[PDB]
Formats: sequence, structure tokens, C-alpha cells
Amino acid sequence: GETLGEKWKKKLNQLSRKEFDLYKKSGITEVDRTEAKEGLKRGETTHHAVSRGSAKLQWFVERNMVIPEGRVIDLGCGRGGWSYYCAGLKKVTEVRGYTKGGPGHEEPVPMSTYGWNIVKLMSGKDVFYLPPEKCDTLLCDIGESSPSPTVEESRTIRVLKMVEPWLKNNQFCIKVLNPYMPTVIEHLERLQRKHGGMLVRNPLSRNSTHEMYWISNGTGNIVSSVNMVSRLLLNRFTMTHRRPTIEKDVDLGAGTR
Repeated sequence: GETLGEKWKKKLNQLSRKEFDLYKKSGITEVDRTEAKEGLKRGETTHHAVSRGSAKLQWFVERNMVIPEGRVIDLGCGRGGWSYYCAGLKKVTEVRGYTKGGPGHEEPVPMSTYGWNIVKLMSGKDVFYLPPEKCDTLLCDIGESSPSPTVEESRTIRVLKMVEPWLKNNQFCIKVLNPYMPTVIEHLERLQRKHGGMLVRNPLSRNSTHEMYWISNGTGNIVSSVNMVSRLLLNRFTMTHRRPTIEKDVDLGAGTR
């Protein structure tokens, strides 16, 4: 070492509460969740996204980086934002979600947004012990943050090792929590050389995370893009803070398919 990402991590861990809270939102895109969250409080089950995740995935999908189709397996679906988002797409026929749930984890939130009937969200499931099934689309947003870059390296590599057997010339969108550490990068290079795809940064991600996403469509230099992200996040430290770009939250409509 040390990578630019590790420097970013260093500096991040050196921030105070105020500096952190102003940095994490500085210059990023975020969707207005006011109405969605108020609606969810009133117990509404149409239109609303159960979390910020639906828009986060929509960013990828609208750019054709991942194109959900056929049977969609959403590992670690949590509340179900990605599953509920995919349920509305014409090419999607089945949505199957597994999440850990229980104490300390988000349960699947039952909704009646457009296409809910083709969605099955299952809790009490450790995806790491789940036998890989046949699917046309594989999603994965797993990766628990830590102040230690190395702990994150371990968790990340564990996630990649878990998801690889699910990949079969199919669409995928897979969260890479810590992409700047060297062993993760070699692993990703091997994975890319076997299954293709590219690492891309989602603009709705906060500056407080170096997370990138291994998506199935397109190609590129991984190390170059990771370091590109690193220099961006570093620049945003010294950049006069910019209030985030507020965008419309996704609307998931209503009805069965």
C-alpha cells in the first residue's frame, strides 16, 4: 500500500460528526423521500418505494448497465426495494428475494406496487449457505461498512465468493463494498475475466462509502475506474460543500401483472 482509497478511508475516519455529516452528502445525488416515508407511515402499499434502494437500482437499469429479465434473484433483499423495482419491468417474469431478517435486520415489507404478485420475499435465509439456483438476473446489495478497511476487504471478498456460483451468462448487479484494496481488485479482475462486466460508481451513493457496483453490461479498466472514484471522493473533502442534487423518488404504481 497504500492506495488512494485507503487515504480516503484514513481521512474519513479522522472526521468529526459535523464534518462527516456534511461530507457524506456533499455534491451527491439523492431522491426526495419525504412523501414515500410519510406514506409508508400511513401504511400505504401502492406507489411508494420501501427504501432509497429502488431509485439506486433504477439509476443502473435506466442506463442498461443491468437489464432485469426472466427470473430475478435478489439476495439480501432486505425491505425489498430492488425486488419491488424489478417487479414492474416487462421482461421480468418472476422475482425471488432472500434476506436474513430477524433481530438486527430489515424484514421484507409487503407492498402492492405494480407487479407485486410475481414477487416472493423470504426472510430467515442466510444467502451464504443458500445453494445457487438457476436465474436470468442476479442482484446483490450486501456489504456491511466498517471503520477498518481490512474487515471490509474480508467481507467484500466473502460476498464475491458467495455470489460467483450464481452467475451463468446472465444479467447481474452486485455491490462491491470495498473495491480499492488490492486483493479485492485482483479478485474482481479474475471475476471480470470469467463473467465479464464492469465496475461502476452510483452517483446516489454517499461520499462516506467507496462502494462500487459490478454490473453485467459493458466493459472497462477496473483499477482505473476505482482510482477515478478515489480521486473524486478525495476532491470532495476539500471542495466547498455543495448541497445534494434533489431528484424525484421513483413511483412504482399499483396493481397485479
